[PDB]
Order: sequence, then structure tokens, then C-alpha cells
Amino acid sequence: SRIITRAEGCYLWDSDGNQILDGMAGLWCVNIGYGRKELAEVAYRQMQELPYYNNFFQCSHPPAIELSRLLSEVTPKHMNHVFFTGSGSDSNDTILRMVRYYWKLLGKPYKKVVISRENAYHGSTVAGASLSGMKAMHSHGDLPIPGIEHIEQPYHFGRAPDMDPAEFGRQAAQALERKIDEIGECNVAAFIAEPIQGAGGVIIPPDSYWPEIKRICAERDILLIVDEVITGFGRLGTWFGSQYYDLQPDLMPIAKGLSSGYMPIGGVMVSDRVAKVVIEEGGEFFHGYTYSGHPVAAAVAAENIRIMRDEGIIERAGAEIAPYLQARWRELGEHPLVGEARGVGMVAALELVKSKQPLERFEEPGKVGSLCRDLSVKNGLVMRAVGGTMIISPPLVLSREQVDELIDKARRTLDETHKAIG
Amino acid sequence: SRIITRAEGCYLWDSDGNQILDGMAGLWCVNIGYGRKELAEVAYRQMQELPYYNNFFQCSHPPAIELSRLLSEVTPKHMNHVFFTGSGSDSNDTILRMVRYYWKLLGKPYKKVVISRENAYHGSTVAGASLSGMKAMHSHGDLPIPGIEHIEQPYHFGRAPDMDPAEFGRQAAQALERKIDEIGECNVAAFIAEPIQGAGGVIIPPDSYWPEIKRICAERDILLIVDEVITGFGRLGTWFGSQYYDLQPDLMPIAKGLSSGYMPIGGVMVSDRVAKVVIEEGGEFFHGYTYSGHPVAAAVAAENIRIMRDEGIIERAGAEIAPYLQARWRELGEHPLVGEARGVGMVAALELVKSKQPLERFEEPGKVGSLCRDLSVKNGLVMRAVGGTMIISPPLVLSREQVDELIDKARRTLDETHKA
Amino acid sequence: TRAEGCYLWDSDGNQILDGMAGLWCVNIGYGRKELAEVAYRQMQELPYYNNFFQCSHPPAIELSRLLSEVTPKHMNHVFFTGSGSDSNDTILRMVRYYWKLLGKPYKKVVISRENAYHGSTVAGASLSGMKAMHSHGDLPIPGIEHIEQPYHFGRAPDMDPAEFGRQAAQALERKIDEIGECNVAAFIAEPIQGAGGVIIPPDSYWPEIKRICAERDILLIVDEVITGFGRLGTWFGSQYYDLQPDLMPIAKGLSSGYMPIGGVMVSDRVAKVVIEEGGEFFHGYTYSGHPVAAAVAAENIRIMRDEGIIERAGAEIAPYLQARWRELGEHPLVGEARGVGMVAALELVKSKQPLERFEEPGKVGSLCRDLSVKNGLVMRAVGGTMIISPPLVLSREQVDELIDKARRTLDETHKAIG
Amino acid sequence: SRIITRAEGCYLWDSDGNQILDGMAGLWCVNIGYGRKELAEVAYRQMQELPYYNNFFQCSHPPAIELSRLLSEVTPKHMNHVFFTGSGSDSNDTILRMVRYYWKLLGKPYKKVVISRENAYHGSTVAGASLSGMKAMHSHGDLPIPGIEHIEQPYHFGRAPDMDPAEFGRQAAQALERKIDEIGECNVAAFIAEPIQGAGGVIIPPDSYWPEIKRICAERDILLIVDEVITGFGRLGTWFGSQYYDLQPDLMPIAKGLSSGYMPIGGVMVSDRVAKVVIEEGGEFFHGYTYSGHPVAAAVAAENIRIMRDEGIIERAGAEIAPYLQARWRELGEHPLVGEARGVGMVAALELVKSKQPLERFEEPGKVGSLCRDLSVKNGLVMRAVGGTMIISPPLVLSREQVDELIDKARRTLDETHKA
Repeated sequence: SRIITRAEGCYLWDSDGNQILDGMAGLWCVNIGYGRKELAEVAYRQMQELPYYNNFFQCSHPPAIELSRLLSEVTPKHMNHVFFTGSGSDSNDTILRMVRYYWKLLGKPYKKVVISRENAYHGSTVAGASLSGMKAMHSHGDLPIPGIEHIEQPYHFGRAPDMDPAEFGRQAAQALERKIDEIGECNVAAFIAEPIQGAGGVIIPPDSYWPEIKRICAERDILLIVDEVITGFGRLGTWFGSQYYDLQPDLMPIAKGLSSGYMPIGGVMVSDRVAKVVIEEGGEFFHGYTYSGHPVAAAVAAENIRIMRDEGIIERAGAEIAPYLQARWRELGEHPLVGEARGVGMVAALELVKSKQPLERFEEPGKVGSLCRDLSVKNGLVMRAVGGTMIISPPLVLSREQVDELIDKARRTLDETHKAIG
Repeated sequence: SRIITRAEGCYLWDSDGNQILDGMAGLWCVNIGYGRKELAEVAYRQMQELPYYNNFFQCSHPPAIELSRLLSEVTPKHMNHVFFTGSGSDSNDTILRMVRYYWKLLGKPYKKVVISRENAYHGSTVAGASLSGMKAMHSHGDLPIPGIEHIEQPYHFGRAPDMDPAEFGRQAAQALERKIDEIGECNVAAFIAEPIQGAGGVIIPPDSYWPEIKRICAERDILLIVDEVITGFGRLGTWFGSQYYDLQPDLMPIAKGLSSGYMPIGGVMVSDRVAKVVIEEGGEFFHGYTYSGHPVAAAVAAENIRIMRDEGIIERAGAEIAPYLQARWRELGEHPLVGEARGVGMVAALELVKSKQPLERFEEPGKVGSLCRDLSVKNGLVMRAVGGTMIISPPLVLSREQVDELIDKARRTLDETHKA
Repeated sequence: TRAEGCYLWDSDGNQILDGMAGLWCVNIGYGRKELAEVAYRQMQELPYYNNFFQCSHPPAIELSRLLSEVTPKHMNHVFFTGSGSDSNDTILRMVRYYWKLLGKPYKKVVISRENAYHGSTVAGASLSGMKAMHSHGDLPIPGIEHIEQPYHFGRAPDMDPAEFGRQAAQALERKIDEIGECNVAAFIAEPIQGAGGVIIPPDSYWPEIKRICAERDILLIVDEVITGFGRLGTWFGSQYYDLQPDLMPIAKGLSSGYMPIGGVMVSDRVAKVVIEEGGEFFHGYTYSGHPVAAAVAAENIRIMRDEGIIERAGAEIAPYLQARWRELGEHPLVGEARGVGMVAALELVKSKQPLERFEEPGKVGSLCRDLSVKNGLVMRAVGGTMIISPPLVLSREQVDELIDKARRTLDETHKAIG
Repeated sequence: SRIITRAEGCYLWDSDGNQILDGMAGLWCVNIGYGRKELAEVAYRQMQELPYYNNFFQCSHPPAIELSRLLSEVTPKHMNHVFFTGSGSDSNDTILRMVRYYWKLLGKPYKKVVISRENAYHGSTVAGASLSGMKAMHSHGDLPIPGIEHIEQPYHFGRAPDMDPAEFGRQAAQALERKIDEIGECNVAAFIAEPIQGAGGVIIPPDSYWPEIKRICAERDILLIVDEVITGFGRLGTWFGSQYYDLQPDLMPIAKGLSSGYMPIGGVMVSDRVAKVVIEEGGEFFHGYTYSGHPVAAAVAAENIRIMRDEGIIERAGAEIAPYLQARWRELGEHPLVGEARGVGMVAALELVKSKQPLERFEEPGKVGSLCRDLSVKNGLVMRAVGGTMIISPPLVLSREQVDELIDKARRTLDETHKA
């Protein structure tokens, strides 16, 4: 209902001339901010060079290879292969398809089960929507397809506000060992988790969770799938949310920040463990499946990544602005309407609550965040509402002046929300 | 293989200065031909104003809504509603999702099965690869997801060369009625077929098939899902392969030629029937989470469609160069190595056969076509080989002057292979 | 119908290349979507502007800055009006008021040229040398005299061009010493006469005329309606001939034909007098143009300099076009192949070896105009002159198209006449 | 000075959030009121199709022909013929040009004089400014181009406050017969007047006046030209101020409210009389007599006219809100600082005076009106001050609820001035 005339930097100007700070990077994706001519230029060039090449006819300096090199260099040091695709949901299909195929080639075809988390988002294909724990998506059809289970999420504030933050961290990761010993270790092929859940609020694991979950992936013989669709490309202060939590994923769906949202593209990083098996000594994969991603989108994604490592914008993001934003978000932790002030790197969330000292949640808390979102825009700041959780995922080029806009506009938006409610 | 440097029109010049008539529009997709600056311009202009935006906010003359009017005009027989996605494989996911969700809303949740065909291509996601009858993609152990069946394909030349084509046509279309009587009408949600199986050898149904399969879909209460990804946008002489065969799809995935291959986008056309139920009186938008279509990709695709109706290139393809190409492809049917000369509109195929009067196929017939494909690239003509099938999907910009070029490289390419 | 690029598709499904930019105006070509949006946006905000209440970021201010930036040189003031004909009225009106304020109300005469077009209002038609327009009543109004045009082909085909240029530019001093310098307020000329058949001055004319306008005390009015916005390779035909006008009508390419607008660049000399130290705007005062049209026109200039479409026009395709036009000078029907920048003409003649002209050459050219459209090329006819003013986005592949369609059109006409 | 931001209906909101009812129409022109998105829609759609009518050509269904059809049904009776131009000032040039040409074609080139009126506005070109009577414009030089004379205006209040209205009406229109009898009937080609002088104060002729002018224009062989630029399109209660005063103009300039001020355009309506002669038995006004206007401005203008006849806003304006507005305006005539309250249709004026029963006019009365204007905006009402005359030209969308707003802010605005 807003209608946007101009979009440049971290801003959205609206039809009536109102400047709106985009705290959401649109949809977690535009990391270098808007209005980058350098991406529109490389698109124009590649749409004229060759817009769709097959395997019998490659062009000269094809973008699939320019991109492949940059990503093997920017990604963790064990992941040095990539396969492309048309969005970030496609990525979770290929992972499902190939994680199972890895075990078949290792002689254990019974290993085909894939464990997820409740309130986890992994795509919207028929496989992304089954792996995703959003129980609302599962209504449409008998969606959770065979071989997909789901386990507890580490939402300390919403499940168990009183448990020791770190004892809960250990408990909710052992929820994985529980589901392993009920299904059968030899039936489980892998575990997939966002380093942080975007779509469910900014649900951040206690610092204990990921360590225990890595332990379990060793005692039991299973692959790790980290979904860097959102936490990828500077979103957690680091190139990939894996290196924030010292994970060694055996697969990673990527998208969004790959092209800063300027072009549909997704891919999957493939660790060297699983590459020796499915690529060498394996060609039934890539049968019909063809992973020479759309050349125009890989061309943009290449320039997108050059822009971020050469102008050091994600290195500056994690070193200079991420602290200030996180330190100052906590400041909103004292507003009477706010229960938790959550956040890591360049992403953050607020919990909206009826009273704090007894900490009672609202009956219908979505109606409360749904209002606060409508008043953040009406005060010049985009901020999503999952439930009564307010979230921001700003572009990575944000400047400290633009966080003090964000904080002061948030405080105003909370004060207005707090007056209406009582 | 060859390193294409430049590409304009229907030609690809490679590192060595060789002109190569692209008979495969790249991968059945570049319909307005290569080298159309007007599309690269509109992409440049849209990536500058708004490269992407949340659905809460919108653009002023949003690119996706303009596209939607065009698709509701070029062919809206009764299809005046479209949902978009990131590729054409994503598209068949949204159909399976929503075909099941439509019957749920009419009180029949047990109607959830979708019948496909053997050797049909319907995507490469985990649902496209299940719907598709390619037995190689199924190699997985349990790829065909629950609730997907497959039936006989109407490949007259390869299934049953002697049967009368129209009785073989009715035979393969009743394979649909047979599968319904085993599965149970109340379990079947819909049946889906390409109008012509592209990815599987240009396998053209006898003229008897589609008439029957529409009959079965009416007597039985099952939705018809026509896959215009590969046949859509002039490829079949008409705007869409449906109006050529008088179909009334209740869903049509489209892609590849929506944007003439310049930009990842696909969608599903939605007939006014199924639209009444799922859109009004229902909240699933779109597959199950909102996707209004990437503005940059919708911007290209829209201008691409204008270029095609406003310069009338799908009209000229279907009126002047298709008849000519179809007339002349047949001319190759007499060559000693050609059993069938198949073709409709701007798509066509040849079968390679060891002997014709005894009608022998090769043992290992794939080895022969891969050699003939290798000899068209070597003679300046791209030509795909599915099996012992040679196929062409030239762009819609071909000129009558250029079909005579394509025929000659074909006749030239065949003489050599018969000589090996 | 579906006009896109340099092409106009017809009601009958036919592709026609517009070598006329419609009417000397669509410079960024047709089918430019970004201009329709800024119109949509501006019509939504407000439809009027006056001093007692105006909108925010009114386009008149944006356009005024753009027209006083890498567009003119010593002209840093502009006034807007509803067309390019209104523009020559404002100039006529204010040239006289400039002298009134210097104590010289006797200075009110304005010398023009024969076959110069300067508008179609009652004063544009007086300033214009077209004698068909003068019939309507006693049109040539008081003031306004006319002198010889520098049309070397039709006036004096054999004289040395360089001096024929000096002679026709002294026609200005001759008319001054006949009327009286202290009665003359100014001289007005297109840098090139478009509507009169792309009449290109010998390189000598414009040099002399600058001489005369110093020795004699008179203002210079250069009519950049057609030659403005790249038509001559340069932003304005002034900087092609190193002229320094004290007034310039601008229109047409101001908005590439997308929205009615015109203006006047006003040199700093004459602004010190009429603007500072003067009124003039006493309910005339419609110095504010229509906001929607200024908004369209502003985007038009950004697009033209930001994509450098007139810098490329003069540097890359104009030479190709001009050079390739000359090739038609060999055709049996062609005496001269004239042309500068992005504009050019052909003269149709009965024969070349004695240079014989036609009995009724318009009836011959009116025929060729009718056959260029029929072979897919718009080409206007002044008399027996064929003229083209293609949009500035033309591509060399489309000039090779323009030349081939012309040669065919000339060959066909050469068969008919014979 | 007063920055406006959003504008809707009969309202303007400024930078401080103040609602200001526009009692003018900006410049007498916005008739369908502000904020009509449907006008921006048709302009965006036309600028894409054909932004510049080439030559003797057409797009598909050119906008100039539809405008002419609408304008020949809206201005029917004699008329049925129209030209186009870029402003309304350009229009009076085309009239002067062709009125002289009409007589030239009748063998009478000496009939070339055009009689106008003092303090009348007819344009800002050198001919509009010659015809226009206000000497502020003529002082620039010898503006009155040869062949233009001017006569007395029918301003009962300012010329002759005591003469009986009807007798002063006959007295002033015979100023036309006097001037014919001095110049020579055979030199006078036509006489032209606004039905009501807008730009010069809302000077409304006595009811006796226009009857005499029609008398004079018959006995003597001279054409009548009525300037419906300001009074046209509902401004005078009826579609055109002509039919209110039952005039039969042989030419009418139109412009404001042709497009509600959203797009530069004007035209001249041409009676059948002058049409037979300048079209047939002549027509050497080139192919372009003028015509076409501008495809875009014609499209905007066509839509503006549909909105006014399909929603009947000009029929309702004179039938429902106008009677009311004129009746309540009289009320302000009783205020001690107000002498005369004039008004017709959707236009009305007030005279500012020192005392009423001695009838003293102010010395420097514009300074009183300039002050009252600045105080009407200061109290949320636009109201022009031509001299010491206050005038209002509210849009035609005004509501009876909205007239009570205008009277109250007026009475309030008048009280402030009365002690100052």
C-alpha cells in the first residue's frame, strides 16, 4: 500500500516524498544496499554477450566459472565446489537429492532420512516446504514428504525462558540425539539447520547448542547441512554464519546475498568429503540436472562478490558497525514493552510482551507486532513482525548515523506501540 | 566443445569465425533470437530503479503486474490469473501444491494423485523429477514422491510402428482411463502432459490422442494440466500449444520463452475455474509463501512478449516460415537414414534407422545420433540428439531464406553419417 | 502505432523507419518509458505553479538548472512557454523591451531571412520568410524586415561558396544601412534552415554576421528550436558555429516531442537589463511553464547526457551518416548531397551535366516523399529537396538501412519521371 | 510561498498540515478537481504508444479524433468542427489569423479589424496581448498590433454605479455600434469578448448587454467570437457560457478545463458558417490548419471530458451546488466592507469598499484585496484579489457541505480586514 518512487543506498523514498530507512534489506538480501550501477552494468553486458549457453557451446569467460572461483575462495576452506540453481529453494532440493545419493554410493541406501527443526525455513518448493518446520506451510497437501522428520527448536525465550540459557542450549541440541535413537542411526542421512532461524524471529541458539550438535554429528555418522541462504554473505558479521559458529558443513544452500537480491540465483557449496563421492566415482547425478546457472545471474553475482571483498564491506560490517548496532539494540531491551533484545552480527530481534516483571506474553501477539511494523514504516523504518517479534536485517553498508536513525525510530515506534496497548 | 564468441539473430560465431545456424534456440528458449538490445536495456533500467522489494511496499508501475496483463491477453482463452516463480522447474512444484489444495477446498482431500507420462519432462526439482517419466532421474531409490503415477507415452514410431496411428492414438490416451480405474477416480487430482514431449525426442501425439484425453478428463472429474514450458510462446506455430490442439488447461506452467531465455522466470497460468476456488475463499498465496515474480525478470519477459505480438514474430513464424520448414523437413524423410520425418510449427525431428524396408533400429541407437549432432556443429548447424532422434527448435526469427540453409546442412550432415 | 526506437509501426502491421524524428523532435527516440513515468508522477503531485503557492521540487527549477549546465555557455537564465512558437513571441516582446530600458524605443525592428521558419503564431509567421504564411491577412507585422537567405544551391549555384557566403551575410549590413542602425533591435536566423530545406550556410556566412553584429549595435537571436539538443552533433547549433546568442528559442528536442514545451535561453547581457533592473512580467508573467511538461523535459535532458546520447551522436554516428549520405550524390537524380550533424538533404534535379532544374520540382519531390514511406522510410519534401532528421539514437546498421531505402526510392523516382 | 504537498478534491494540504479549500481552481482550470488518478493513467498509456503524431499518419485510434467527437457532441448545434493548439493563447492567434482569412475568401480583404474590450483577457502571445485590454500588457511597446481596437467594458459597478443596470447594459453594448460607425462597418471583421471577464475581476455583464451585442453583430456584417477559455466547461453553470447567454459564436477558443489543467492544450470551435468557407472553397491553410494538438494532451483531455459527462459533474454543478453557492455568496454582500456581490454558475466575486451607503471606493484598493487574499489562505481558503475585487472559481466537484465551509472562512476573512 506504500508505493516507492526512489531506492538508493539504505533508503526507500515513498510516493509522497517520505524517506524510509530500510532496516530489512528488502527481504534479508540486498547486502550492498540499493542503487549499485556496477551490477546493472554487468547485467547489460552479459545479456548481450550470451544469455543462455549449453554444455556443447560455452562462451568466453563464462560467469559460472568467475563465480565458482570467487566462492571457493570466500567460503570455508574445506568447501571448494559449487552447483548453481534458480533460487534458494531449489538449493534445498538438490541437497536432499544428493545427500541421499551420497549414501547410496557408499553402500547404505537405507540412510535417507533428513532431520530438521520446528519453525525452520528452508525453501518453498515441495522439498523446501517439507524440510521447513513452518507448520502453516504443511497444510497445503500432505507436504512433509517421506524421509523428513522435525525436532525442537532452540528458542529459549519462547520455549523455556527460565532454564539456564546454556543448559537449554545443550538440551535442545540433544533433542537431535533423541530423534536419532528413535529413528535408527543408520536410517538418518543428515541434519539441516540455519545458523540462526530468520523466518521464526531471529531465534539465536545459546552458545552451547552448536557445539553439542557438532559432537552428535560425530558420534553418529551423519552429514551437516547448514542453510546459509539468509545468514550468508555478511549477515552474521562474517562471510558465512558457519565461521561464526565454527561449523564445517558438508552442504550449504546459498542465495540472496550471492547477488544482493538483484538477480534470482542460488547454489550449493559442497564439502570435499561429499565431493570425492558424488562427483568423482559418480555421474548418475547431473543426469538431466544441469548446474550451469543462468549466465546473466552468475555475472551479477560475481560482480556482487567482487564489490564486497574489494571494498571490504562485510569486513567493515563485522568489525565496525555490527558492534554498535548490537550494543545499541540492547539499549531497547529496557523499553517497557521489550522482553528480550536479541541479536548477532547484522541482525536483531525484539520480543513484544504484555508485562515484563511477570513476563506474560499477549493473547494474539501477532496483532501487536503487526501494528508495530505498520508504525515503523509510518515512522520511516522497515521492521518485520514474526509474531510479536520485531526484527531488522539492515544492508551491510549501514553507517553509524543510520543506526542512530534506526534506534531512535525504533524507540519512537515502541513508545507509540506502548501507548495504544495501555 | 566449441567456444562461441558472439551471437546475433539465429547464428553463433565461434572462436574461429564459423557461422553456426542455432537450430536449438539455445535450449528451446530464445524465441526472439539473440542480440536484441531492447531486452538488455529494460533489465538495466529496472535494476536501477528497484532491484527487489518486499510485498508490503510496491513499485509505481510494477513490472510483474504489467506482465500479468500481457499473459492474460496473449492467451487468456479462460486463463486470466498467473502466479510467478524463479525457474520453470519451480513452477511444477506450485502446481502440484495447488492442484491438491483446490480439491481440498471443494471438500475432496483424497483427490491428490497426479498422473504423468513415461518419457515426459516436467521439472528438475524433487517434484519435477518425480512428475517426469524419465526413468534415469528416478534412479535414486524413491524419487517419485507419494501420489504421482505414470502412463504410456504416445510415441507411435517407438512403441508401435505398425498400428494405425489414430487407433494407437486412442490406445495411448485410454492408458489414462485405465490408470484411473485402478487408482480410483476419487483419488485422482489431475493429469498432466506436455502437448508435445520436447525434452524426450520431439514425440508428437497422433491427432487422435488429445481429443480422447480431453474426453477422459471430462467424463472423469480430473483437472487437465498442460505443460507449455517447452512449447509455449510460438514454438508450436500458435501462441501456445494448447490452442493448437484445442485444449482448455486448468493449469499451465510457462517459462523458457517467457523471457526468450534472457532471464530466470516462470509461472503458472490459472484457468478461471480453479481460480474461483483457490484465490477467493483461500489463503495459500502463492505456492505456500508469496512470490510475485522478481521485478527484473518480469520486466524483461514483458517487453519480450510485446516484441513478439507487436512485431508479430509469432504470427509470422506460424504463418510463413513454419509451413515452409514443415514442408521441407519432410523432404529429409526420403533420405536412406530417416524412418520418420516428424514436426509441428517451429519444432521438428528425424529418426535414425539402420534399414528402412526391414525397419531396423540400431543396437545402441544413442551412439549414432551423438555422431550426427557432432557433425552438425561441424557443419554449422546445432541439432540436439535425444537417442537416435535428431531435433531442431530454431528461433522464431528464422527466415524462409534460412530454412533452406538449415535443410541443406541437414541433408549434408546425413550423407556423411550414412557413409560411416 | 507501436512506435519503438527509430521505428514507427503502422496501423496496417508495417515497419517504417522514421528518418524525420517525427518532426525534428524525438531525439531520444520513441518508446522511452522513463518519460511517461515522470509525467505520471508529476500529474499526481500538482498541475500549476505560481508565486502564491507552488509544489515541492517543482520541475521548472530542475529544468532551469539543467538548461544552464553543459547545455548553453554564457546563457544562465530561461523562461518557459506552451510551444516553440510562443517562444519567438516572447523574444520579439522582450528584445524590444531591452532597448526601451536602455532609452532607445526607436530600436524595435527585427531583421529575419527569407525562407526562415520561426513559428506559427501571428508573430512566428511574421518572423518567418515563408511567403505562403504572409498572405493570411497583412501578416508581416510592423517591425520585422527580411533579407536574403544563404542557399548557395538555388540562389547562385556557380559562385565561389566562400564568398557567396560573405555576400549573403552582407545582405544584413545592406538592410541595416537602408533601415538605420539605430532602428534595428536584432537579427534572427536558424543556424540551419530546417523547415526550408536544410539550407546550410557556407562556412563563411556565420563568421561575417558576427562581425556585423559588433560594428552595428544589435542583439543576436539564434533559433535553436530544431538545431537544439544534438540535432547538429552539438548540444546546440550555436556551439557548432561559435555563436554567442543574446536570445535562443528552444523547444522540440527539449522534451523529445513527448510533451508540449518551449523556452528562451537569455544571455547575461540582456538579463542584467530585463530581469534585474526591470519588470516585464506584468501579467504576462506566465514565466512558469506547465509543471508536467517541465518534469518530462527535465528527465529527457538527463537521459541525453547521462547516456551521452548526443555526445555519441556527434562523435560516432553523424560522420557515418553524413559520409554515407554523400554516396547518394552519385545518383542520377541528385545535384547536391548536403548535410551536417544528424540532418541532411538531397536536391532533385532534371540533369547534372548542365545542372537543370525541374518544371515544378515540388511535384517531383512530393512523389519521392510518397515513395520513401512506401519503401519504409520517412523523408520529408521541401520543394524538390529531400530532408531527413533521424532520431539521435540511430545505429550504423540503421543508417545502412536508411541509405539503401533512399537509393531504392531515388531509383524508383528516376523511372517514373523518365 | 505556500508549499503544497498533497492535493485532493477541492482541497490542498500544505507543508504544515493545513487544509486549504481551493476556492480558485488553481488558475480557473481544475474542473474535475485535484487527485484524479485516472487522468495520469491515460497520459502514461498514451506516451508509450505514440508520443508524437508524425505527419499524415495515425497510431491505431488517434486521440485527436476522439477528442473532436466528444467536443462536437458537447458543443453541438452549429459547430461540429474543431482545431487544436498548445495553450489558449495560441488559440486566439489561430482565430485572428483565420477570421481575416474567412473574409479574404469572401472577396472582402478590407474586413480585417477585430474589436475587443478593455480589461478583457484573450491570451499572452503578441496577438492575445493585443486583443487583451489591460494596458499593463500594452505598455511594453506598441503591442496593439495594427487592426485591433478596444471599447468600453460592461462593469456596472466600476464605470457607472448609479445608472440602471439594464440601461448601462444597453449603453455599453452600443459602444460596439459606435465604434463600428467610426471605423466603417466594412473594415470590421469581428468582435470578441469573454462571456464574463475572468482575468479582470469577475465582471459580469448586465442581462441587457449580450442581447444588444447580438443585435449589433447582425445588422452589421460581423462575426462574433466568444472566449470560452475561462468560462468554458461548466464554469458558468452550463457546459459553455455561450448557452447560458444564448450566444451563437462563429468561433470559440477553449483550453482551461479542456484537460482540467493537467496538460497543455487548446482549440478553437468553428461554427458551420465559417467552416463552409475556410474548409471548402479554400483550405490553403496547409494540411495543418492547425489540428492534432498533441496525442498525449488530447488523450488526457478526452478522458477529462468523459469523466464530466459520464459522472455528470457539469450538469449537477449548475443544477444543485451552483444555485446554492450563488445564493449564499449574496449573504457576504451585507458585510460592511462588501458593496456588491456578483456571481454566475460556479464563479463569483465581491467588491471591497470603505462605506456602503456613501459608497466610497478605497484609495489603493488592491492593497485591501491583497491583504484579504493573504488572510483567506491564512484561514484556509484560496481566493484571488484582482484589484479590490475578491473572486472564487471553485472546482466543479464542490459539495453543498463544502460551500458552507467557503462562506464561513469568507465571512471570517472579511471581519479581520474590517478592522485593519
